[PDB]
Amino acid sequence: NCPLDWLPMNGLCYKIFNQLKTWEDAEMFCRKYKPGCHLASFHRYGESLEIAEYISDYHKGQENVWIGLRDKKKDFSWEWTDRSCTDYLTWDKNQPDHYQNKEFCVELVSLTGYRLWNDQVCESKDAFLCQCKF
Amino acid sequence: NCPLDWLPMNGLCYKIFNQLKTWEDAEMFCRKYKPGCHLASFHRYGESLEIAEYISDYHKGQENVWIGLRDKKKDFSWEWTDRSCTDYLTWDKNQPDHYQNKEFCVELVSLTGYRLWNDQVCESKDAFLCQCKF
Amino acid sequence: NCPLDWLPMNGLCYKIFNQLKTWEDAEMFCRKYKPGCHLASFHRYGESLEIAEYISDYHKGQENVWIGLRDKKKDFSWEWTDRSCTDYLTWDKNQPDHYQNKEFCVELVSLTGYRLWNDQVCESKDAFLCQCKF
Amino acid sequence: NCPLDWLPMNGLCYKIFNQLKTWEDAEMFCRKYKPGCHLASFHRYGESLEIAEYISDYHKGQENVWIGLRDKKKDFSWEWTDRSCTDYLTWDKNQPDHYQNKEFCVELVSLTGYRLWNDQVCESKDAFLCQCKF
Amino acid sequence: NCPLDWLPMNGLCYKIFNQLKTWEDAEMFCRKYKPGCHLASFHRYGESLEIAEYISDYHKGQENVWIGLRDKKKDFSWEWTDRSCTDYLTWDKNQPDHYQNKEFCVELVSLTGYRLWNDQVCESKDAFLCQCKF
Amino acid sequence: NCPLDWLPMNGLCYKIFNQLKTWEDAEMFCRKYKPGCHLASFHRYGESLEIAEYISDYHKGQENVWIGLRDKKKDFSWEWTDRSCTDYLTWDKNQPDHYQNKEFCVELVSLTGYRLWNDQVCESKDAFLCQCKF
Amino acid sequence: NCPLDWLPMNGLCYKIFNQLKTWEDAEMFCRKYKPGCHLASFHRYGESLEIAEYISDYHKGQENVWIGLRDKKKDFSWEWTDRSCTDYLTWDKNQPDHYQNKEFCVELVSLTGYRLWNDQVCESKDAFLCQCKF
Amino acid sequence: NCPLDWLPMNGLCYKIFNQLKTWEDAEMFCRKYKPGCHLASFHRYGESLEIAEYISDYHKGQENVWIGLRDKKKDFSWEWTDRSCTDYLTWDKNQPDHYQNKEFCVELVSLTGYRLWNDQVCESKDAFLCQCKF
Amino acid sequence: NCPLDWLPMNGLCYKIFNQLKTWEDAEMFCRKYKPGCHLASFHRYGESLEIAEYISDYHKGQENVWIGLRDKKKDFSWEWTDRSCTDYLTWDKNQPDHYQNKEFCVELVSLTGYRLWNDQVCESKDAFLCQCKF
Amino acid sequence: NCPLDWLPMNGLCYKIFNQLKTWEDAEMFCRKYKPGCHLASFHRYGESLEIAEYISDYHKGQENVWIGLRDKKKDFSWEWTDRSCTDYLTWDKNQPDHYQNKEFCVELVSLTGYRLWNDQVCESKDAFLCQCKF
Ligand SMILES: OC[C@H]1O[C@@H](S[C@@H]2O[C@H](CO)[C@H](O)[C@H](O)[C@H]2O)[C@H](O)[C@@H](O)[C@H]1O
Ligand SMILES: OC[C@H]1O[C@@H](S[C@@H]2O[C@H](CO)[C@H](O)[C@H](O)[C@H]2O)[C@H](O)[C@@H](O)[C@H]1O
Ligand SMILES: OC[C@H]1O[C@@H](O)[C@H](O)[C@@H](O)[C@H]1O
Ligand SMILES: OC[C@H]1O[C@@H](O)[C@H](O)[C@@H](O)[C@H]1O
Ligand SMILES: OC[C@H]1O[C@@H](O)[C@H](O)[C@@H](O)[C@H]1O
Ligand SMILES: OC[C@H]1O[C@@H](O)[C@H](O)[C@@H](O)[C@H]1O
Ligand SMILES: OC[C@H]1O[C@@H](O)[C@H](O)[C@@H](O)[C@H]1O
Ligand SMILES: OC[C@H]1O[C@@H](O)[C@H](O)[C@@H](O)[C@H]1O
Ligand SMILES: [Ca+2]
Ligand SMILES: [Ca+2]
Ligand SMILES: [Ca+2]
Ligand SMILES: [Ca+2]
Ligand SMILES: [Ca+2]
Ligand SMILES: [Ca+2]
Ligand SMILES: [Ca+2]
Ligand SMILES: [Ca+2]
Ligand SMILES: [Ca+2]
Ligand SMILES: [Ca+2]
Ligand code: NA
Ligand code: NA
Ligand code: NA
Ligand code: NA
Ligand code: NA
Ligand code: NA
Ligand code: NA
Ligand code: NA
Ligand code: NA
Ligand code: NA
Repeated sequence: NCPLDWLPMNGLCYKIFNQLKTWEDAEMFCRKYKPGCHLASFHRYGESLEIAEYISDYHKGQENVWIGLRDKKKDFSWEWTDRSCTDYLTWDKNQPDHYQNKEFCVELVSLTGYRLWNDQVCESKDAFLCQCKF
Repeated sequence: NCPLDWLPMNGLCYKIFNQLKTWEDAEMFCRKYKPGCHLASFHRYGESLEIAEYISDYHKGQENVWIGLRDKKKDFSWEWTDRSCTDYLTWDKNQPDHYQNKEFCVELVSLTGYRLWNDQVCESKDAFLCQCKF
Repeated sequence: NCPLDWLPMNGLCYKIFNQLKTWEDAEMFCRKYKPGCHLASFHRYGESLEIAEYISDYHKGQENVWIGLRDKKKDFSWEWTDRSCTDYLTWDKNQPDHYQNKEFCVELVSLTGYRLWNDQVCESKDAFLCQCKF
Repeated sequence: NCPLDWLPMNGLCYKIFNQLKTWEDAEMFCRKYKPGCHLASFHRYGESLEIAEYISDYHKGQENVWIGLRDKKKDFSWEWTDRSCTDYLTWDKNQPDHYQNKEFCVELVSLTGYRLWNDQVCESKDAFLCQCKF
Repeated sequence: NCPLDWLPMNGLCYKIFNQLKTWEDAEMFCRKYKPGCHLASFHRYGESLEIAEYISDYHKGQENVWIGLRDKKKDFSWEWTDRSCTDYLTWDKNQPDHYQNKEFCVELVSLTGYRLWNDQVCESKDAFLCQCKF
Repeated sequence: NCPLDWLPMNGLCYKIFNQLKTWEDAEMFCRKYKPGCHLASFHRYGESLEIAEYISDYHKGQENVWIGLRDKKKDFSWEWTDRSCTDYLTWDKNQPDHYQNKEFCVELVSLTGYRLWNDQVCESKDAFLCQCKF
Repeated sequence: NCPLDWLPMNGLCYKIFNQLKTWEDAEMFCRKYKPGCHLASFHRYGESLEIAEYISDYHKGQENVWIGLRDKKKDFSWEWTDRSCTDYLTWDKNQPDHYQNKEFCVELVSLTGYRLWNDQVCESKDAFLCQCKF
Repeated sequence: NCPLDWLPMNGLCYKIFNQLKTWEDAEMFCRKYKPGCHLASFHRYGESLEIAEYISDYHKGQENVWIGLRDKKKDFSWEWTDRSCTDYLTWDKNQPDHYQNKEFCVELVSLTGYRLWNDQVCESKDAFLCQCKF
Repeated sequence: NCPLDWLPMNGLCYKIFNQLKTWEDAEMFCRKYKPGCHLASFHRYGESLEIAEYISDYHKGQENVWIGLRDKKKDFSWEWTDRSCTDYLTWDKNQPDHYQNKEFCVELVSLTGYRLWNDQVCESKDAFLCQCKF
Repeated sequence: NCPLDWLPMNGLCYKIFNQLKTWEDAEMFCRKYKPGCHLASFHRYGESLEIAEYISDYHKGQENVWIGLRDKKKDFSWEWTDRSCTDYLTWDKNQPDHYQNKEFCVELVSLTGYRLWNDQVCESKDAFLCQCKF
């Protein structure tokens, strides 16, 4: 059960925000939105499609979207900000790759209908997917 | 738990919309009604009965009802829009048939009291059953 | 959770309506109150007692109360209108009997503190117990 | 989950009403407050403590509080009006005593911080603790 | 479910209040915020991390945070005010110490990122973390 | 799971023994069959039907069956020997009656198909129904 | 969990016996096999296929097989001997029909690979499907 | 589920060993009987009664029985060796008394039917009650 | 819970059999190993990993492993023999292909460490993974 | 339920093996003990304590104990061999540190009562905790 403008999915609620922010700020906005929120985390193929479809339908934009997967210790060591060990990974073709050794934040590729992930420059200004418990 | 004009059923909420739309526009209407909605999917006889009765009682019309099953690959591969599994099919007599090879979207047949399905011209305009998670 | 004027019980909500109706009108009235409602069905001893005391305190009357149990094929094959599973029967003394071969609808016997059931003439006017999913 | 002015506790909702009433009236006030309410029943030391602390903080008064325990048959066979089992008792010192054969209704004693029980004349006016299923 | 501005966590709802109060007044303020609230109790590693992060982001201050742990008997016998079991302790380095034999109330230590506890003078003014059941 | 020759029922295991014993000896025999056994207690309609049918088929006799219900205080205050709650009673017609003020033990009545109970002289010899946790 | 020669399926265990018996005797054998057994009952399409496949694989014969569905009051009023109201029915083409007014016991049609049911002469000597709880 | 000579109770298995040992040895005997065993801890009146009755029937002797409660710090801070919470206490009359400052280990008193507890000299030889997770 | 030489995984038990058989004979061997068995079906990445590792560790060979997925209608309609749903596919590079239109049965590819699948000549002789419910 | 010489805990079974092995050999030893075993992983405070006391009573030694936590990519990206979810970490004081840049395997520090963890040289010989699904 969630607010009517959020996507209910397996116990949690999701929502894309169209305000562009770096990954760091996206996490902080979700965190400061309401207590118990973070950038979204995925844990099963089913959710990726559901979220992708939802974003495609409600994202008032065309820009990619930040999710809660960032490689803190720079070396393909990703963790979910919602503290739920990485047990799922639907990486896009030829991704990740730390392009120029300056990309450690996963984003949903808009070209892939948001069905494929991609390591990105955390400083990039994308839209983001918050996830909350209400 | 669902809104007062929706039908609570096995974790989901269902509602017939008397508005006539093509299958496509019906799915899209459900998807944009609120996040987490699709044309209803069915997975047990009990649901067909409940919904059939629901529709008979609440549908302000006599038209057939679109549901989320459509043969996207036009080769009898029926798939639910909510990505649920096709483990239940209650086809009406002689259906599906792909009449004039222009019928790939499923509807609830009015004459059957909305209990059996039939492939129909996706272009047809029927009422529809939305299914949502709240 | 139910509306404040309903009785929450084992997942469903119940309510006595003091309007006197025929079994059939009572059923249809419940069905049209909101999607997912029927004459109440029982499945355990505790519910009978619960309901019995409920009705006694809220029934602005003295009449019997219709419930969703009815012998559709007039042969002692009782079925609940909510299609719930018929696995509990708290018949009153010497019931059912299909008295005069014209009693096929079940009511809560007011003289048994609304705890025992009696097959009755479906056209009799009784108060009724609706049961809904909210 | 309960209304904001009610105390949620092990599935039920409790509330002290400061209005003074006889046991019988307190019971009927709860019963008619909303379907599924009774004078509260207690089932573990934890509940006595939570309730005792709740009443001390919210009770606007100093009177004892009626609870759903009563000796209907006057043989020290205490029963809860909510038909729950008498699987826990926390009588005050020297109670229950059926003082002068005129006390068969149980109240939480204000002098014990509302922790302990005392059989009281049912005709006494006490504040009361309702318990409801919402 | 919790009010939209609270932290939903394992069945309970939490919220930091930035008003500075003594431990005693923090408890009372929580208890009087609505029936069923107390200073928070902790029972798992996850709750400490979740709470610690929630406080880091929403605490409009830099002060320590009172919690429901206190040593009523002043002999290192810590009890939670919500009467839950003391089955989890995350003491800061060299704590508890009953410093100067005046510290009997527990607080989340700001310097530990609100992850570790310290027994403190109950008369000290800190922000506080309430925990309610709604 | 129960030993392959016992009746698995709602978490417990039941077995009728055809040896004729007094109520007291039936209890003791159950208690000494293995730790955790007692004369059976009943708590639902389904258990009465299931037990009644099980006894009709496996009872190598025609005698009545002792069960764990007894009136220790001899004042119609029936308690189960397994100390479970007396929340379900299925007394035969005109029972219990403390006949001749000597009947304080309960038995399943053969003539009722072992569905209904009767208080009986504890010194009477009946077959008995044990209930064990394995 | 079941014995290694039984088919575990949704909480219960199933097993075809090759001894031919009338429906009445099949029920009595299953009942007398171990306490808590009856002729099998089906409640979902999934089970029918699973049972059909299992029977096809382990049935040391070619004869049809009795299941726990019999029309006691002769008039298309079937009930499951395991007392679980009829909520599923996968009747074979042109079945039932009380052929000659002397057929009220459902059997699994061997020609249909045991995937289709059929009303039969309860006196017929078929193999049977027991179902137990262990 | 437990071995046949053990008492199943609320998830654990209990057993009285008639061998007389000091508290410490009893604890270590349980601990080494099999991984996950300790002297028993009690958490509700029901358990005291079940256990008391169990010991009276199976204990081959008349000696008191050690249980996992001990005052490690000798300040009346009783703790269970199985680290379960001390959320229930049923001391015998005039106990615990740290008689002569030499009693810090708890035993079930034989004179009370093994229902009540007494702090005893840890060096005393008692029978003991183990508790295991199988 | 499974036999000691089987791999417990999400309610089911799996085991590789080093015996070489055609896909068909592998399914049949599983089906006749004990009721309730089929060639394993997969529904999550976690299972592929667990089984892949299991096979690497326990498979006494170097051959590929048959699993229950087969395109029965030779038109890329993959179906699990255990009738589970095809909601997970981890095809190996360039697969499936229907090489020489004579490959319709799936196997776990050895060179991929038994993590990815490939359509193969059902007539091939591979080792196989049985899946059973015990 | 586990073998009598294992520790049942939260769905899994655990056992310390006093054979001193390298982290890698300990893992493989567990993997080959029976399908579904790995070096143990932890996820909650209670397990640490449970295991800690378990090992202390059964470890025929003094060495540290290997657990399934290891930093595969030598960059502080710790992962459990059972692929379970990495969401709990009870590191010892100043750990992890990758001392000399050669410690990438985790052990239960014997000096911390086997409660805290230490990243260690994978080639060190330690005792180990296996974890299995039975
Ligand atoms: O008419 C007064 C008596 O009614 C019966 S109950 C009544 O019984 C008839 C058959 O005799 C039909 O089943 C009805 O449906 C049923 O309501 C009571 O048992 C008696 O005590 C009188 O009250
Ligand atoms: O060597 C004795 C001290 O050991 C440390 S623990 C030890 O610390 C080193 C780095 O200093 C590495 O992390 C090792 O992996 C780790 O085991 C204790 O903290 C001290 O008390 C001494 O016991
Ligand atoms: O006769 C063929 C046609 O039958 C109709 O009943 C149906 O609406 C069409 O979809 C088509 O199947
Ligand atoms: O004198 C005995 C009296 O003691 C009082 O404390 C109590 O309220 C009365 O009910 C009565 O029992
Ligand atoms: O030196 C001891 C003191 O240490 C401080 O850090 C703490 O705030 C005090 O509560 C007291 O424990
Ligand atoms: O007449 C009263 C008697 O009725 C019998 O049927 C019963 O066995 C006795 O227990 C007693 O109740
Ligand atoms: O004299 C006091 C004594 O009372 C006994 O009943 C008890 O076993 C002893 O532990 C001690 O307390
Ligand atoms: O190149 C085509 C072939 O590739 C092989 O690796 C595979 O085993 C065959 O099934 C076929 O797909
Ligand atoms: Ca990139
Ligand atoms: Ca058609
Ligand atoms: Ca009647
Ligand atoms: Ca009194
Ligand atoms: Ca301190
Ligand atoms: Ca009697
Ligand atoms: Ca026929
Ligand atoms: Ca003592
Ligand atoms: Ca291929
Ligand atoms: Ca280290
Ligand atoms: Na998520
Ligand atoms: Na659906
Ligand atoms: Na009902
Ligand atoms: Na209560
Ligand atoms: Na808490
Ligand atoms: Na029982
Ligand atoms: Na069945
Ligand atoms: Na215990
Ligand atoms: Na599977
Ligand atoms: Na683990």
